[PDB]
Amino acid sequence: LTGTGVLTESNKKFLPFQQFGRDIDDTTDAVRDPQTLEILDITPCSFGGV
Amino acid sequence: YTMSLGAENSVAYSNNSIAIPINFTISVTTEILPVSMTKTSVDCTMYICG
Ligand SMILES: *[C@@H]1O[C@H](CO)[C@@H](O[C@@H]2O[C@H](CO)[C@@H](O)[C@H](O)[C@H]2NC(C)=O)[C@H](O)[C@H]1NC(C)=O
Ligand SMILES: *[C@@H]1O[C@H](CO)[C@@H](O[C@@H]2O[C@H](CO)[C@@H](O)[C@H](O)[C@H]2NC(C)=O)[C@H](O)[C@H]1NC(C)=O
Ligand SMILES: *[C@@H]1O[C@H](CO)[C@@H](O)[C@H](O)[C@H]1NC(C)=O
Repeated sequence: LTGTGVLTESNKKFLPFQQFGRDIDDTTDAVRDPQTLEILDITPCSFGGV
Repeated sequence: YTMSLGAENSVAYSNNSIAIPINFTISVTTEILPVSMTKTSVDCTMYICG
């Protein structure tokens, strides 16, 4: 699962079988690291209008 | 069922009778009107291609 984002620590407690996290719009906003079983929030990079 | 428009109220019309109010009700009614929407902006390049 690939993408671009800022990976921060997450307070979401995943169930052991779940790996990725989706919002209402089915976009990956939470993920589980495969090497170490920890949950990371994926915040989109701060794109904006100039 | 077949819908009923309103209860029939046959007004007692005659050529020499009038109805005059003896009292009044101060009635406050609500009217809700939308004014604005959420201002949304879309980056076309990011949306189509990331
Ligand atoms: C004014 O007078 C008319 C006629 O007497 C009244 O009209 C009648 O009112 C009764 C009472 O409910 C009804 O049963 C009749 O069917 C009505 N007649 C008609 C032709 O509609 C009227 O109600 C009187 N107005 C007031 C404010 O008392
Ligand atoms: C006109 O209507 C008002 C109410 O809409 C009447 O005021 C009421 O009077 C009675 C008896 O005096 C009280 O018990 C009620 O509490 C009053 N209501 C309010 C809202 O104050 C008034 O008396 C009516 N006038 C006539 C001439 O019929
Ligand atoms: C992966 O291996 C590292 C050491 O190489 C270890 O610390 C970690 O606990 C391991 N994770 C899993 C899920 O086995």
